[PDB]
Amino acid sequence: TCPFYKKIPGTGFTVDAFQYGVVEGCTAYFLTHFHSDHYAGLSKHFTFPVYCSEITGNLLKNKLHVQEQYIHPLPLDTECIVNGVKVVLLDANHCPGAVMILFYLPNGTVILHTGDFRADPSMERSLLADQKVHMLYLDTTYCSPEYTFPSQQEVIRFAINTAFEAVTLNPHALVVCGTYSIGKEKVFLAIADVLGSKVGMSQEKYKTLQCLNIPEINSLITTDMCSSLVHLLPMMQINFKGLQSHLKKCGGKYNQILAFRPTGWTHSNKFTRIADVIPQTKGNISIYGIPYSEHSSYLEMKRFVQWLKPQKIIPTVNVGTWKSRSTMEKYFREWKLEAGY
Ligand code: NI
Repeated sequence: TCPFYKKIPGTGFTVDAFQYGVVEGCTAYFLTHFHSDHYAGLSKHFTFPVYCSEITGNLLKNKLHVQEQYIHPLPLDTECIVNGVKVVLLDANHCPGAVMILFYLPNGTVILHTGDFRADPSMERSLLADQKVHMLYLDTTYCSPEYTFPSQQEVIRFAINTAFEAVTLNPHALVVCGTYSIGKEKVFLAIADVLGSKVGMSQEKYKTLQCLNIPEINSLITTDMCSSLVHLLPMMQINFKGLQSHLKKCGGKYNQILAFRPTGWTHSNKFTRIADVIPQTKGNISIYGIPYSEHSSYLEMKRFVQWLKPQKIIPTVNVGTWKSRSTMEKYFREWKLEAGY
């Protein structure tokens, strides 16, 4: 049974609620981004409208095989009417094609649903600037002050350097990057670009990347592994036994892997900076964890919400326990009292 925080009052609209069957009264199904928790349930057998970004559109048609008619792509940053309701999609700064949705209700209420987002000062100069938001459906993934991590540009710096170093010391070394969804494409594209290479991947992952409207993408990626010195692998495969195995397959063409596991937060964020990172090392395979986040840190979230001064906040993440629910409300109260809304 679809939860109340996946429904939008005074509409027949739902958001990311594709796993319950037909939600009675729902005329329209919004999908914020192509990640399997959010899309869980979609198939070729959907015959209700789906509204989403062009990019999320391409992924629905091409990866899940939804029929072109039922995908309604909308441009971003454009006042659009949908069943006589003004909506806007805004870039969520999450993974490719991810959006936040502004709902302008008939009664005069304005609601922002963030989806998954990494809050940023650039969003304060968007269309949000123009008017008051009464309700905020918030990605609370990292709503706890422990949750700090560096900026994406910081991480991309570290990564580029590490890789370019090792490759220039040993030109028969291979870069590997772990991956299991869309998101975090800048890690492998920035490396591949510093190294004079295309990125090489399985057929499935090439098909996934070809839907994302990346500029010049045909010059950046290949399905010919042999020709590439940056490879992608299933994140499941980024370990010693798995990297050993894969190092066999390349057939005496490289003598050292240098891998990256872009993760989110882990407990080593609490005690070690990004400029002081190390890898594990079982012989010639050296795995780096790097905390490249596509979710708001505590402070980023805090800033966004205190600028937005929403009259009410509704969490979409970590809502499954009363302890997390309670904990999160305390933070919302502090922000409000600090800020004087
Ligand atoms: Ni996500």
